[PDB]
This record gives sequence, structure tokens and C-alpha cells, in this order.
Amino acid sequence: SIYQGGNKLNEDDFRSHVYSLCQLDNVGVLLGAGASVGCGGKTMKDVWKSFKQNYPELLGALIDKYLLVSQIDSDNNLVNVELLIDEATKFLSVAKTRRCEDEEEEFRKILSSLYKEVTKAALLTGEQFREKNQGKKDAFKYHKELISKLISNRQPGQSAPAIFTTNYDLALEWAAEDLGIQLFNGFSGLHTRQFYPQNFDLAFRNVNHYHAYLYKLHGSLTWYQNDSLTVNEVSASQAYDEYINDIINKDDFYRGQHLIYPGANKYSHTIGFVYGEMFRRFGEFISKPQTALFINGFGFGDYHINRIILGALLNPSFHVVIYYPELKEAITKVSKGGGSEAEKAIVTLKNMAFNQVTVVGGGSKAYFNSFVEHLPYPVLFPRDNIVDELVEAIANLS
Amino acid sequence: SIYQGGNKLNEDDFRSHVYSLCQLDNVGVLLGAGASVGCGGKTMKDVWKSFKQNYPELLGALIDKYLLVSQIDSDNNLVNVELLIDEATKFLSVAKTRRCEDEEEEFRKILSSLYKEVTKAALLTGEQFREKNQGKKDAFKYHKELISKLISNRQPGQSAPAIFTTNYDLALEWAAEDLGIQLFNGFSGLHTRQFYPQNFDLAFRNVNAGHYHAYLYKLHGSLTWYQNDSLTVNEVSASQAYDEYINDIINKDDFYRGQHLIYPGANKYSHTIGFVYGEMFRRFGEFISKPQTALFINGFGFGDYHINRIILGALLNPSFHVVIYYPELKEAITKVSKGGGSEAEKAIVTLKNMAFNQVTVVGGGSKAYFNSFVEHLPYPVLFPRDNIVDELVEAIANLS
Amino acid sequence: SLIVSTQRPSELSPTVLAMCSNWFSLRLTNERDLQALRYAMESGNEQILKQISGLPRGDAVAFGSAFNLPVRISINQARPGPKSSDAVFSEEWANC
Amino acid sequence: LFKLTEISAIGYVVGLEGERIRINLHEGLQGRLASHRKGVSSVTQPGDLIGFDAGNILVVARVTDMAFVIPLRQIIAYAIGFVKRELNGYVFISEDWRLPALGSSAVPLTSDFLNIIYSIDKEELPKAVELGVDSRTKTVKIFASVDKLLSRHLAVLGSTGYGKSNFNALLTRKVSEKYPNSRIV
Amino acid sequence: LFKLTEISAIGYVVGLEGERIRINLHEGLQGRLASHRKGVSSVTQPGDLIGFDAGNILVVARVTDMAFVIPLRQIIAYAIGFVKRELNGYVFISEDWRLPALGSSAVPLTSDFLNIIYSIDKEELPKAVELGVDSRTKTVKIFASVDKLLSRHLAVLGSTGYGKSNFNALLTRKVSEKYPNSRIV
Ligand SMILES: Nc1ncnc2c1ncn2[C@@H]1O[C@H](COP(=O)(O)OP(=O)(O)OC[C@H]2O[C@H](O)[C@H](O)[C@@H]2O)[C@@H](O)[C@H]1O
Ligand SMILES: Nc1ncnc2c1ncn2[C@@H]1O[C@H](COP(=O)(O)OP(=O)(O)OC[C@H]2O[C@H](O)[C@H](O)[C@@H]2O)[C@@H](O)[C@H]1O
Ligand SMILES: Nc1ncnc2c1ncn2[C@@H]1O[C@H](COP(=O)(O)OP(=O)(O)O)[C@@H](O)[C@H]1O
Ligand SMILES: Nc1ncnc2c1ncn2[C@@H]1O[C@H](COP(=O)(O)OP(=O)(O)O)[C@@H](O)[C@H]1O
Ligand SMILES: [Mg+2]
Ligand SMILES: [Mg+2]
Repeated sequence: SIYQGGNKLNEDDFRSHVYSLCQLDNVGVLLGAGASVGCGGKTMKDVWKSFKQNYPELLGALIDKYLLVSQIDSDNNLVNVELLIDEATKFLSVAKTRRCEDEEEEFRKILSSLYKEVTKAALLTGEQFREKNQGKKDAFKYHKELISKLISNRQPGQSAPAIFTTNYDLALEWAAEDLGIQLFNGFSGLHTRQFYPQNFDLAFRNVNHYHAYLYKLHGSLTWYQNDSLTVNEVSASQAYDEYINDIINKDDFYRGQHLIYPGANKYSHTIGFVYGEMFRRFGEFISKPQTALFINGFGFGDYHINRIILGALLNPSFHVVIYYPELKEAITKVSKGGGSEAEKAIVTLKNMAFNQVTVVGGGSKAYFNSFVEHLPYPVLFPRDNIVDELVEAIANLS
Repeated sequence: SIYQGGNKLNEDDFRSHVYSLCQLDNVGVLLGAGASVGCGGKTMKDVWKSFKQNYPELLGALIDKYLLVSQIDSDNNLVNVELLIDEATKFLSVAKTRRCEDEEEEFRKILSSLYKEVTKAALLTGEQFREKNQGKKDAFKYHKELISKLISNRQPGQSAPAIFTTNYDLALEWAAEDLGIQLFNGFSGLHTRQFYPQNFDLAFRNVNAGHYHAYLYKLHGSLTWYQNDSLTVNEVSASQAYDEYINDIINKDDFYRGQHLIYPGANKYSHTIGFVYGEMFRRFGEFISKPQTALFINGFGFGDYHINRIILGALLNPSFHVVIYYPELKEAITKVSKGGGSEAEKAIVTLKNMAFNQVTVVGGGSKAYFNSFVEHLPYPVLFPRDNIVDELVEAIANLS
Repeated sequence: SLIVSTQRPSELSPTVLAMCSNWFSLRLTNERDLQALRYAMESGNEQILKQISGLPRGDAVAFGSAFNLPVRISINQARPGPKSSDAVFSEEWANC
Repeated sequence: LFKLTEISAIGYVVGLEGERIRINLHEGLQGRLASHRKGVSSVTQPGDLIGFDAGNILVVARVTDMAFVIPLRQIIAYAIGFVKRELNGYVFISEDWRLPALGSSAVPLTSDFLNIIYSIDKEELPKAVELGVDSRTKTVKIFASVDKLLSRHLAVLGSTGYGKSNFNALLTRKVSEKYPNSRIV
Repeated sequence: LFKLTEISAIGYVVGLEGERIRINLHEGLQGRLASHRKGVSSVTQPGDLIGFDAGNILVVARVTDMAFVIPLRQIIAYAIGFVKRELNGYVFISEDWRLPALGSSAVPLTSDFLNIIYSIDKEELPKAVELGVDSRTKTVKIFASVDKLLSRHLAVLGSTGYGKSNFNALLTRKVSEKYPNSRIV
């Protein structure tokens, strides 16, 4: 169930161990794609499954004619999707520059289908992606608790919490705008919004507990590059009216250096800059002394991130906490022989003789809605909500 | 067999004494040709046997004509090898000056054999001398432990350890480049190394608030120092030296250049080469004239006159301490008591009988070897005695 | 050998207390019961006596020859314990 | 590639006034907790134990004051002994007449040294019974040699309703199961 | 429009000299009086109770000194216990060796936490009798358990004309009312 250093722990010692880790100089969180399935998202297995069911003609070409994907993992549903999209984009650009007509129209169909499939599943509320006050709904109840508990546990004079993620949906922004918090994501301006890498060095001050940081490692639905060689950000309504509507209800793919998700168009030196900056900043954070990190919802299928995390244990003051539901299955599959790279990677660090590593397993005791409650509220935090009963009366005066 | 002014003392008292001398202001170590015999080296009387078994024809002419060596010594294996090469170079130089063509070959032919013999014993790895990461092998396991123990028991605001030696091989450099320590030895540069004697007064510091360095004084030269056409002394790397001149010395049989090499104490008549030798001795004499010094000696045979003279004079200062290892007291005490032995035995036995508390002699065969010297030294409480980094490195390498 | 258990160290022979070797002390709230312990033992440590006046239920301060330095201890619970207690009034008054 | 210590520092000595010690903290420490290879330890509250590295021994101290002087903080401490290494383990000596040097680093005390401080001799372990745990941290277990307890006399003191009878029962029951050839009345 | 606390502070900690706590006060009426959702509170003289924020516990202390150092004002205080959460409410523990860290803010105690400090152990309520009201603020009722009160002997002391007979009559009558099968002489 719960392992630290190779042996077992109980609920009370673990709950007391979590509390002391939140009072260190640096605190961070790393979230994956499984943290959004409780509010309308999907896992990569489901995306591949639905694509494989919907488009059975294009699947033969990718396997036979161009060798972009293998058979065994296609059957098992273990393909990396953003790597496939990046490779397809490279193929299309090469075909375009050397003037081959047969392949240029062949790859447009594949790319448009892949974008349709991955865009449809990231709109967490369907047609109501346009309207305002989306964070007021009950699906976003636990993101607010996460942010509140993570801010209110800092003593004055300590740094603000930092958040990393591999998603490209808008759950955290909608949740944070409803509390009254301001997040720094690297952009500034309203009528023309641009990316400045030095916005991560600023903080507010009162001249008479406001802010946090957000790092998006795979892009976002509202980032695009125009005819000018700069990257812009717009709001959800404007993006929906501009290009998101046509992706879903039409056969539209005519700009190839436009969208900045998921990890696509890395061969352009204007677009690769953003990804490089995000990853460098992530690598610098876990190299500081007196640091703690929590990981939840992330399946250890990335070689670069695994390489970074392991090399940081060489410092005596770095601690990490990991959540992995399907743990027994991995243990049996690797003791008997076999398993993929994720299973070997997680099992090899579960068995170390380190007091800096903690692994939590279970069925639904390692889910996102179980991670939030292990984190405590302070004794003087106000919890009784009595301003809404006043707002309803104010509106009832009419 | 441990003595202190003539009185035998047990082991625990000796250990408590060594523990107390390692926390003084100044600490030093002197090492000889017996300290590198656990790595692949040879002593001085193992070199004479090889020479006189391999070249029996020059031995007659080198005794019966030029009077450069006595019969008693060469019969008893008591030849001073590096004191003969200097005299040979002098002879060759004078013969070259006055233009005696018949006498030049007889010395160019024997200087080519003396180097061919002494050079081969200092490689320590044979044909692997030009490869990288030689400090990861098991022969250098105790040099690392010595260097690590010396640095770890200094307190802030104290001097750095100093190490002197008469060996001219590369054991200590290989050992120190594996721990990540930096040793100062008077040279600076990369594309041209040059000798700057004034940088023995330099030290490091940290700009944020580190103290990981030491000094190394090589008394008889090195294999990697040589004098090019210009009158400046250079240093190269082991691979480069091997590809430049060492290969031909070991293989080719008629290879002699001239006043080129700077080992072992050979071309002293030149006035730009003796400068290098003089500085090491001046600084050695300067080190042991300080109020709170403690010096450990191991591997030394006491067959030198100038070093003995310097050591004797430094004892008329009431706060200088010496510890001596000599694995042959029993075979010398009797030979001195009956009729008198050799100069080395006479020196060591005159030193043993002194009625001071400032001298300590250790004997007993294998109980006074280099390996036994290391474990008599302390070990810090907070020094990490485990293995955690290597497992993580193995896991990293295994990845992908 | 003797083992003595009293709640009034002040009502004891001054010689009997002064000739022990190990002392355990639970909460002791009275200014004249602390003086007996003070004079029974030596000087050289006063920061340790101020704790005894505020120990919780089940803690002790032990010092003697079986201890290298004085310790504050949280004692385990015996199983099975001694007899529970005396009678209780509420049960008998409600046995109609 | 060289590591002199696998533990971080807390502050450095800036003054000595006889037998009391004065320490200045660094800039980052605000949350009263410091971490290492084994876990997290508290360092700033009065009554805690810390140590200074002095050559090849460790000197152990206890905290008394803590105040202001971003402003600086300060600490006062007193020494109560030192820890030494002899063959393959450690021993604790209770002589406290040695002081560190100016600039000496101050470190937290991990849980491995804490076991050494509250320990009995290794040869007497077969002659020991268990009483409880450490009160401030509740990690270390406390043992005592029966030979040194029941050689001279023993005293148990306390008020009413605080646990004298519990201790008596716990102590007397164990001795019967260890030395059955013993007289108890 | 995000809030960390709905009751405003009075000062902050600037020292810990052993068992004492030293407090510096904010300027003006900000350092004497506070207004909140349930009324108004104040700390004004020696004898009052004050609280310190320490994360997941609340430390309880009592005032002893006040003086001038607009001039600056200071306070001394001593600790009693602390408060924490159990299931959906709170409980009071009575150990007095824990202290707050430097820079912590000090707040006055509301009547809601006073109702928690002076309560009984949540199960003796069916056998509890009401005696009066706390003297200083007169907003908290005091209860006592019959089994604990009338187990061993009890003592009522005082001069003449001050109210012994009132107390005796009150206690005896409302013990007779609760248990009609009682025997009293
Ligand atoms: N409700 C839940 N709560 C928590 N975890 C859950 C839940 N449901 C499933 N899981 C677990 O959540 C995990 C879902 O793993 P996937 O979504 O494939 O992994 P990723 O988000 O890293 O994929 C993106 C990466 O792809 C590239 O490799 C790059 O690294 C990208 O970052 C499984 O363990 C589920 O059991
Ligand atoms: N394993 C061992 N460990 C320690 N000592 C050893 C060991 N094996 C042998 N010995 C001892 O090591 C010693 C070897 O002594 P030598 O090599 O002849 O003397 P040097 O190194 O001073 O020769 C160079 C000097 O010659 C001129 O005098 C110049 O001054 C030079 O400095 C013997 O005592 C062995 O018993
Ligand atoms: N260390 C302890 N742990 C748990 N309970 C304890 C402890 N010490 C005492 N008690 C409890 O207190 C109750 C009465 O204690 P007791 O030993 O009778 O006090 P005394 O005899 O000193 O008046 C017992 O029922 C016991 O369960
Ligand atoms: N709690 C109380 N509230 C109001 N009056 C009181 C109280 N206690 C005592 N008194 C007053 O004290 C007077 C006499 O007190 P009494 O009960 O005779 O005390 P005692 O018996 O000690 O002299 C009564 O007239 C009563 O009014
Ligand atoms: Mg009793
Ligand atoms: Mg009356």
C-alpha cells in the first residue's frame, strides 16, 4: 500500500509525514492527464481506441506504407500520440518543399483526423466552452481546494508555490479565476498578448498571498502563431470563434505552422523556443536545496523526465512523493518477467534503500480526489460560507 | 617495536599520540621509493640487479677505467643510481667541449642504458601508461585514502597539507584527479605549460560565502618535464610524452638526445635546470622551521646526506615533532652494537637513542609498510562511510 | 533491596531517601515536596527540576546510575493492569 | 566529485563568551525545519539538541534563547558532552569543557546519533528490560540493566492519580520472566 | 477577494528567553481592540488570555507584564496548552512545553474557543451539574461531574457572611433532583 525505504508505513505516520514536507523552503506539484478524468477528460488509451475505431482506412497506411507505427503496440493500445503528430508534421513539410503532390494531400487527411480526435476530448464542457464563469460549476470543486490549501500553508517571507503540468486544457485557469488568485504564465498585454520569458522573475507587492506560477510543458489550446513570427494568446471565446469551431465541424487543415499543441512543430526555431524555456525552468527548480515535490496522474512513459528526476536524488535535501494506482500488477509482471519501460522504471525505484522516496499504491486510494485530503487546513481558515446568502438577498431586492 | 626516547610503549598509547599530532597548525608527509612498491614499482637495489644482469660488458669499463663506482658497493648492491647519472652527464659534457671524439661514444652508449633501465620501472602500468582514467584501478586504493584523510581533518582558518616526495612517477596525480581534488605543483597553462615558482603562495576561496587543494613538491623531477630548444621548462600530458620521446627510449637502442630530460637530478650543471631543483629544497627547509609542525616519514631509506643534515638541525626547536617508519631496526641494532654498520644504520640508531619525547621510531617488518601507515591515521565522525551515489549512477546508466 | 512508593517524600527519614541510587519522579506539585528531592541529590543541574512541576499524566523524569544522562520518559501501559478501582455511586443509585 | 559531509549546515559561530555560544543563521531558514538523507528535523525551539563539528569529534549542545537582532536571528546554547569514534561504532562521553572555533558549522542532530546518545553498553543488552520511548520525539526506545537497578535501592515518587501503580506492576512483572530464581514479596 | 483569516492580529513575537514570550504591539487602536463577525474582543490587562497561530495548532497563553519601552509597547506571557481538530470540532490539551516561532502573529481569544477550553470530556454530560458562570467575562457556564465530585471528601471554606450556606443548599438540592433514590443526611 504505502512504502518508504523498502518497508511499509501506516496511515497516521504517513499523514504526519505529509504535513512536515509542506513547511520547507520550496514546494511543487507535477500533474498528468489522469487528474482531469474526474471533470470530463480522457486518458491516452481512450483517445487511441476511439481513433482506431473511427478511421480504419488510414490505419493501414501508417503501419505499412510509411512505417510510422508498429503492430503490437497498436493492438495493445500503447502508442505515443504527440510523437506521432510531430513526425507527421515533419513528413508534411518535407513533402511540401520538394513538391510531391501525392503525399501532400495524403498527410493532410491524417493530420486533420488526429487534431479532430485530440481537440474534441480536451474541451471539458462541450458547447459551453464559449460562455463565462465556467469555474463556478461543481466539476471543478477539488482544483480550488488544491490551490487554497497549497497557498495558505506558507509562512510570511517564504516563496510561492510552483505548478507544472502536461495537459493543455483550461481547468486550472478557470478554477483560479473564481477564487480571486492571479497566476503568472509568461504572457502580458490585452489587445496584443506576447510571450516574455522574464515574467517568471516578478512578484506583487502592496504599497498601502495573491499569486502562484503555472508552467505548461506541452502547450495550450489558446496559443497560436500568425503570419508574423510571434506567439499570441487569446481568450477561450475568441479562439472558439477563430479556429476551434472549424476543426470539429469541418474538414479544415490548411495552415501547417499554426497551432502550439501538443508538442508539435518543433522544427521551427520560433516555436521551439517556448518548449525549451519551459523545460529548462523545470530542470532548474528541482536542483535547489530543501525542496519537495508531489507527483500524481502521470504515467512514467517519458525518458527525459525520468532522466531528470533520478539525477536529482544525488542531493541530500530532495524528497519526492509518487502516486501510482496499478502497482501490484507491475510488481507481478516484472517478477515473472516482462512489462514495459514504465513498469520497470517505477519498480526499480520502489525497491531502493532511500528514505527520500515514498510510493503510494491502491485502487482508488491513489486517485486525484484522494490526494487532496491528505493536505491539511490551518486552524483559523474560514470555511463557513455566509456571503452567498447575502448576495442572493441583494439580487432579490432587484 | 615502538620507542620514544628509549622507552617501549604499547599500541593504544601510540594511537592516542598520533591522534593528537594530526590537529596541529602544520602537517606534512615525506614519501620515498618504497611507498609505491604496492603499485608496480621497484626499489633502488632491484634496479642495480637488472642493470648488472643485462649489461655485464660496460660494468668492467665503468669500474676499471673511469673510477665511477667501487667494487664493494657493486658487489653488495649499494649503488646510488641517481648520483651516477649526474657525473656521467658531466663527463660527456666536458668531452664534448674539448672535442675528444673517441670518448663521446663510450658515454653516449652507457647513458642510453641507464635511462633505458630506470625509465621502465616508473611506468607502473606498462603499455596502459597513455590511457585515461588510470586512477580507477585497485593499485591506487590507499593513495586516495591518504589524501582523503589528510584534507578532512582541518578546521577553518588553518593551512593546507603539504606533501614531499622523491618518486618521479605519476601515482599521486592519478589518485587525486579521481577524487576531484586540485594539487598545486608550480606549473600553469594548457597549450604551453611553464614553471612559475611564485605560485606556491596562492589559494582558493568561494565568492558566495572550496577548501579542497594541497601542495606537491617533486624533489627529483618528473617523467613529463623536459626542456625544449628555448631555455624554458615545459610540462605535457602522459599520452603526449609517450608519443613524443618515451616510446623511443624504451624501444630504440641508440637513442640519446642531450641535455633534455629533467629526471632524476641529472643535468645540474646547467643554470636554467638547477633553478627548478633549488626551489624545492629551499621550500622544504622553510616548511620545517615553523612553531607547530608535525612530519611523518615513510618509505625513506635515510641514504642521503643533505636531507639528514636538514632534519637534524630542525630538532633544536622545542615544538617540532617527527614520526619515523623503518622496517629493519632489529637487523641494524645488533650490527651497530657489535662493530658498526653503514651510514644509514648509524644515522637511524643514533636517532633512536636520543633522550627526547620529540622522536618516535616504528619497526617490525610488515607492521611498518605503507599500507599499515594509513590505518594509524584518524577518520572523521561526519565523513560519509557508505555507498549511495554509485547505486544511483548504475540506475542512471541502466536507463534506456 | 528496597522499592518504596510514596506520595509524600517530605514525611520520610532524611537518611532513607539520601541512600538510594535510582530515582523516578512523576508530577510533584508542592513546594515542600520538591525540597526533599533537592536536598537528597547533588547540585550541578537545576534546569531539570523545573519540569517536574508540569509533567502530564504518565510521564517521568529518571536519573541515577543506570542512566548516562537524565531522560524524560513516556512510560508504556501495563497489561493486564492492577485492580480497577473502588465502588461508584451512580450505578447503585440507579439500580431501580 | 568530493563530498566532505552528507549533511547541510544551519549557521556558523560568531562569538564565544566563556562557556556560552552564539550562532547566526542563514537567509533561507524560516519554517523551523531542516531535512537530510534520513528525514526532517526541528532546530530552532528552546530545549532542542544540536552539534558542531570540531575536527574528528562532535560536540553536543542544547538551545536556550532565540531572538531577533530582513533582520538577523541569533541563538544561545550550552554544551553537555561530545561523541567519539573508536573502532567501528561510536560512544558518548559526558565531559563538556571543549568549545568549537570561530566559523565552526552548526548542524542538526539526525536520528542515528540520537540512538547513540541514549544508549547502554553493548555487552549489557542481554540484561535489559524496556520501559518506554523518548518523550520529545517518540522515536528512541529506552532500556535499563536489571543488575544496576536492583543492586542498591530504588525510589518511586509522584502525586495521586498519575501512574505509580502502573509503573510498579510493569516493572515487577517483567523481572519474574527474566530471573525466575528470584524472591519478591 | 481571497482571505486567510477573518480575525485581525495584535502584534508579533520578537523573543523566547526560556519559558517567556515577548510581544511587540501595533500602533493605535490596532493593538488593543478587535472586531469580528460575532462581537468585539480585547486584551488590556494582566490576567487575560491570548493566542498564537502555529499552523495546525493554536497555542494558549496568559499575560503577566505591560510597559512602555508614539512610543512602543510590549507584553510578557506564559504558555498553558493548545487546541486542535478531532472529527469536526476541537479539543484542548493541557501540556505546556510547546512554543510558537518568531514572527508569528498574536490574536485575542473569542468566546467560541473559551467555550472549548472550559468544557468537560464530552461523555459525562448525562451526569453533570451546573454551578455558575466564569467570573471574568460571564459568558461561559461551568459544569461538574457527580461521580468525580462526590467520590472522596469535599471541603467548603470561607469567612462569615460570604455564602457557604447558599452553596451547600444549591448543591444538595440539585443532586436530590437528579437522582431521586439518593440518601442524604
Ligand atoms: N482518476 C484518476 N486519478 C489519478 N490517476 C488516474 C486516474 N485515472 C487514471 N489515472 C492514472 O493516470 C495515468 C494516466 O497516464 P497517461 O495519461 O497515459 O500518462 P501522461 O499523462 O503522462 O500522458 C502524457 C505524456 O505522454 C508522454 O509520455 C509525455 O510524457 C506526456 O506527458 C495512469 O497511471 C492511470 O492509471
Ligand atoms: N612496502 C614497503 N613499504 C614501506 N617501506 C618499504 C616497503 N618495501 C620496502 N620498503 C623500504 O623502503 C626503503 C627503500 O629505500 P630506497 O628506495 O633504497 O631509498 P630512497 O627511496 O630514499 O631512494 C632514493 C634516494 O636515494 C638518494 O639517497 C636520494 O636522497 C633519494 O631520495 C627501504 O628502507 C625498504 O626497507
Ligand atoms: N503511562 C500510562 N499510560 C496509560 N495509562 C496510564 C499510564 N499511567 C497511568 N495510567 C492510567 O491511570 C489510571 C490510574 O493510575 P494509577 O497508577 O492508579 O495512579 P496512582 O496509583 O499513582 O494514583 C490507570 O487506570 C491507568 O490506566
Ligand atoms: N451567590 C450569591 N448571590 C447572591 N447573594 C448571595 C450569594 N451567596 C450569598 N449571598 C448572600 O449572603 C447572605 C448571607 O450569606 P450566608 O449564606 O449566610 O453565608 P454564611 O453562611 O457563610 O454566613 C445572604 O443574604 C445572601 O443574600
Ligand atoms: Mg496507587
Ligand atoms: Mg451560615
